[PDB]
Amino acid sequence: QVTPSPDRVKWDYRGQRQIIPLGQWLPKVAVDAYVAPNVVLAGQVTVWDGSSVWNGAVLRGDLNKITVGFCSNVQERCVVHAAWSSPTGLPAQTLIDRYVTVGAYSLLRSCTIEPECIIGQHSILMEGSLVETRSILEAGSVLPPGRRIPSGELWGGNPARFIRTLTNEETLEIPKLAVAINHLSGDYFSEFLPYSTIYLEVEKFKKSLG
Amino acid sequence: GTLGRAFYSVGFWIRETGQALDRLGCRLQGKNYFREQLSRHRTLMNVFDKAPIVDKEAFVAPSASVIGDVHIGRGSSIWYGCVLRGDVNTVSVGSGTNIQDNSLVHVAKSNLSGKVHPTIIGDNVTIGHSAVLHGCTVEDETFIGMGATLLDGVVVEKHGMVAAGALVRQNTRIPSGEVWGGNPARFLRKLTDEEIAFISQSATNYSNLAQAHAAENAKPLNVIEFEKVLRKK
Amino acid sequence: GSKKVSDRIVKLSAIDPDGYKQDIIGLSGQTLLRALTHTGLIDPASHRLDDIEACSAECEVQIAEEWLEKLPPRTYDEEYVLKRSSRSRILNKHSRLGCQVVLTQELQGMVVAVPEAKPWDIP
Amino acid sequence: MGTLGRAIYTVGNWIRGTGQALDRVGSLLQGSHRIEEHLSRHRTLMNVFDKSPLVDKDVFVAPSASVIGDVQIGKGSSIWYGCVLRGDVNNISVGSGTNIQDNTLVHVAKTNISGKVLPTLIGDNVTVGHSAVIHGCTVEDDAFVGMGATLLDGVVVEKHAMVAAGSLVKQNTRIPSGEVWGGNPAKFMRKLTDEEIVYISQSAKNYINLAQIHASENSKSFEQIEVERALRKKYARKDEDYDSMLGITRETPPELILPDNVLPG
Amino acid sequence: VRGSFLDKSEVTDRVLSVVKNFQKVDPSKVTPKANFQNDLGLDSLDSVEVVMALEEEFGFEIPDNEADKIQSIDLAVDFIASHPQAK
Amino acid sequence: PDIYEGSPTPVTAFLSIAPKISIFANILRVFIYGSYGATLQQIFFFCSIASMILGALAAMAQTKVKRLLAYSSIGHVGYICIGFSCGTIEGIQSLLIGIFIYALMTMDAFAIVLALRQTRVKYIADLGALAKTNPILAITFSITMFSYAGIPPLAGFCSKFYLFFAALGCGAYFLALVGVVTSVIGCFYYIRLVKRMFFDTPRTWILYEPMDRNKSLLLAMTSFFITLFLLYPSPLFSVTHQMALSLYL
Amino acid sequence: KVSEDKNRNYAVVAGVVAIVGSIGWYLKA
Ligand SMILES: C/C=C/C(=O)SCCNC(=O)CCNC(=O)[C@H](O)C(C)(C)COP(=O)(O)OP(=O)(O)OC[C@H]1O[C@@H](n2cnc3c(N)ncnc32)[C@H](O)[C@@H]1OP(=O)(O)O
Ligand SMILES: CCCCCCCCCCCC(=O)SCCNC(=O)CCNC(=O)[C@H](O)C(C)(C)COP(=O)(O)O
Ligand SMILES: [Fe+3]
Ligand SMILES: [Zn+2]
Repeated sequence: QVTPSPDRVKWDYRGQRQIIPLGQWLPKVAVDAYVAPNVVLAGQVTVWDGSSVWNGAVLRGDLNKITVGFCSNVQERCVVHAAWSSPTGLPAQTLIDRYVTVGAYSLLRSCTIEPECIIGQHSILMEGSLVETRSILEAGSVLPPGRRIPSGELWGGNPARFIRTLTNEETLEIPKLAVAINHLSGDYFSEFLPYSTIYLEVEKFKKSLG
Repeated sequence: GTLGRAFYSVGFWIRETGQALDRLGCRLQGKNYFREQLSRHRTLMNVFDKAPIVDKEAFVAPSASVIGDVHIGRGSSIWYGCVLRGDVNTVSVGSGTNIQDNSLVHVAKSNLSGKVHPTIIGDNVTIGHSAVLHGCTVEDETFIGMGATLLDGVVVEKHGMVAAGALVRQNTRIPSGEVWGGNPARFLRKLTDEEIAFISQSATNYSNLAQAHAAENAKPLNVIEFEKVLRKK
Repeated sequence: GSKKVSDRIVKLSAIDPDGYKQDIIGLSGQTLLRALTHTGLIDPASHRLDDIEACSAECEVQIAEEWLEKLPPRTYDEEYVLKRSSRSRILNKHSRLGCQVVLTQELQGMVVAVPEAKPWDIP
Repeated sequence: MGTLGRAIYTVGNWIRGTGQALDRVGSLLQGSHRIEEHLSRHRTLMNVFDKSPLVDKDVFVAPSASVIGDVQIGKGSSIWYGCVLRGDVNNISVGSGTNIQDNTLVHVAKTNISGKVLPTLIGDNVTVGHSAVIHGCTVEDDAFVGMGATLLDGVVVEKHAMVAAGSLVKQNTRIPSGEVWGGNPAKFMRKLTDEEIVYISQSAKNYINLAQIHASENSKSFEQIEVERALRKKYARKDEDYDSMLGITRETPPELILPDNVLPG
Repeated sequence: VRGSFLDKSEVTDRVLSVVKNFQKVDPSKVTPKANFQNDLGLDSLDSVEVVMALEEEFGFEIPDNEADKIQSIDLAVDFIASHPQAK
Repeated sequence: PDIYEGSPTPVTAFLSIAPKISIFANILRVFIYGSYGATLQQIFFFCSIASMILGALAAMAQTKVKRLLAYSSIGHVGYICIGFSCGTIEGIQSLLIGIFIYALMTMDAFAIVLALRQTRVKYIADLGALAKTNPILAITFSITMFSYAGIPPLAGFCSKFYLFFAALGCGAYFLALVGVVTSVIGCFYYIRLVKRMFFDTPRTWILYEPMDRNKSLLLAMTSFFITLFLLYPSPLFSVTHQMALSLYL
Repeated sequence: KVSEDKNRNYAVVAGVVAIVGSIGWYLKA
């Protein structure tokens, strides 16, 4: 049987809280990092200096730690989760290292991305998978659990397969992509003053009700 | 331009100062309501002078994100959870076009890989749930399958169909009346006339559905829910 | 996927200061210290870099001679660090700096002894 | 209180007026270009076509989720951040103890192209992964839909069956019991080991436990949020040496302690 | 110089003697890869008494988990040669 | 060095500055004012030389920030005591100027150290890639290290300038040679930190928490002093000349 | 209508007294 609650909140004037602490697990956001207003960060989540999380992304650290590294970006509508343990037996926190570009609409669960990698749009990285440094994945790639992308290589497909070895110039261009995305995020960071003015709307809504 | 940007910056200094003063005044009266964490999500967000231009007969779900220079035409619809980001370039959506739930329509974030292509969506177009459009042109009366990804440079010619879950590689052209699908996208078959009829009729049915959802969202916010949230213990 | 992290996994056994044997896991190409910090056998906060210039033998481990031939010989800097960090200022022949030991496939099953932690957090 | 109280209140009124006037002047200097942030108009539960969602008492619905129309969600289920359950042209039914994970879309169809159009049925103890898309299909009990997977209309995922993460399950495809399918298009991969069946059950139960802590946090009021923020700051670090000098033992307040069923051990 | 482990060559003979000296063990079936149960005609009770004798010999305790893994000579040897408390 | 390392870092910062001011006041009023003469100044001459040499070598051997700062302070007291050794008005004035500039520089350096102690800085190698993670902090710290090394026109040059002025004034060329060699050694182990923060590309980076307002304000002021003192040094020169004269009248 | 926290009100008075007193201190020196 489905017995409902008459006190269930159907419209919340506050909206969804961006920062969801869980016990003592408080998401930690650097002062020079950009997080979009409708991003949800929950639990053991650290967002480091110069990084950016864009609209619609969810980072839920309720089962393990989630880290976004220096000048790394987690783009639109990505979901980053983590598990208690990995099938590989290694620690199962999700580590996104520095100068990493995670293409929009990507799903990450207990994966390690070493510094200076590009993850293609609409990609899936499963539990215990490892992307080694200076590697690139094409859009739509699917990395099964415990799989590995060796360094200096371009992979792609469902499931992901080797395509070609990267040239030096291509690998020099990866941190430039991360830096350019951080430069873009600076423009969005500049649009928000430390406080909002919603509380005034709430105040007049309260007054117009007595 | 530069002068407008300087006035926008100096304006933010005056605003920062005024809001700080208001917080001081509330602190002297013993009020802490400004510390409340309320959502700063804006359905329509500007990046300096690049603002969205939305037609009055276009439904936009409140939880959708429309950022920068975005044009939505009459009778079009942006459903729940969608994101449209035209900042480095423009994003234009034709009339009678439905962008379904959790779709992402955006342009390249940086010009590192060359000039940033705009995203053009034609008329009476259907974009399926959770589809990714990235700097591509999608002509009139076309069908983008749900979960599909279109990369920059792609052109979907009129009456083209992209199958659900397809991955249309960069600079691929989808000819008229063809169904392409898979990763990478490849020609599957030709489009039948019944499916063309379904394309047009589905765009019409979603315009009527958008109207119904717009009336239920424009209904005034219920006070009882507000008082229940306020008086919780 | 033709390339698994199991290709780089190295199986290993570490004996903690209370004499209990544990089976630990590490990746080839990474230092023994990284594998040791995965389980908290050595506090990662005490040795965050894998550089000999950021080491006061907080990574020191003892290894039997059978596994000591499968390793490059200890460098002058390594022995200097070990000897000076000894309380008796004596170089132990079975001591190796865990930050300078790179795991390889030929070290499968290597057994390592982890001594008591030295103090490392300078006020 | 008193005369000094009233004088300070009045002066605070003047300062507030000045602050808001300065804010208006600053908005004018910006050219009025910035769109003002407003009160939230997103409705977690909404009616459409005189259809109201029927949601059990013990269901976590993330405030950012969208439950619209003719949706039934049973006991112990959970709808996570960014999920959209749009039951506007047909019915959506969710069983008991079923998790619909972040950013997932569940939709129905009024009339499919060919064949009998059916509502969306999701059975008991079902796990649906992040950013899955369920459209006019049936998922039976104790099934597993992987994250990023896509079920088209007429698909039937049977009991103790799995759809691999990222799959595209074509229309009218039937995933039989005991198998895992995957790829684009989705096809048979291998049989499901019993350990994986246990994994599926454990996933459902773990998400039941996770939903509790998330639901408890998301429903706190402003005052309780402030109380817990102060407490969290208070207990973030420690000086147990000075405490032992004072002869006291600071204890973590219970509102900052998570239940053991969600802890990694 | 210092050391933490007893040389393996020093360990094998020490385990070889204590099994030979142990009763019900004729010093002819005591090959260094011998199983106390199968090759030495020792019941489970005799096998428990052998790990005990090695514990005393090397002066260190052996946990139940590892007490059982010592079912053969070569196995007893390896464990002590890599155990640092053995002295 | 052992007490400076082992003590809590704010204690190390306090012990680095104030006791030296007070003990040098005592030394002036006791010795410069009493009258045994040559031996007393030879004591300080030989100890100054030993301090410069030993401080330079030992600092060159250090891998931890706090020990490096301790040995640098030992070397600098050697440089300051060269002024007491000469036993003239300009000697006392230069001692006072050296004390003031060393105190401000040390306050700068320990403000930075206390700022980095929130992420537990211990080794010089921990400062790798700080010019990427916090470029303005790496510049402020590089300015302090070049000032410690005495590179003009930073405030640290002032004290170095005197060392050679007295060495060629009191007629002491072995002191001059020691000063040249130990200055070069000091420059090396100071610019090693600038190399670590700017030129190195480590595999693992340490991200540091931003400092609080107190330390940022103090750092900004001391850094402006360090870069710009040689533009308007008149008040310190006048006041130290006043103090040197007021020792006797 | 009224600010209740008395200690806050006394602190406000002290801050105002300090500001007016500093201004007077400059004005009379
Ligand atoms: C309590 C908490 C509960 C949760 O929140 S978990 C829900 C979110 N997690 C997930 O959705 C991920 C669950 N696990 C899986 O989906 C997984 O993949 C899976 C369940 C198919 C199985 O993945 P496996 O690690 O077991 O891979 P296999 O070796 O068994 O399969 C062989 C084959 O399948 C292919 N491979 C396997 N997995 C997949 C897929 N999916 N797709 C495509 N291709 C694959 C691959 O090609 C492999 O080699 P090739 O034949 O050479 O191609
Ligand atoms: C310091 C002195 C104080 C302490 C001493 C106190 C007195 C000690 C005596 C008390 C203990 C008992 O008798 S308790 C009784 C012990 N005997 C039994 O368990 C009966 C069943 N027999 C068997 O299981 C086997 O014959 C057996 C040989 C045991 C092993 O099996 P194997 O055949 O497969 O080796
Ligand atoms: Fe080390
Ligand atoms: Zn639909």
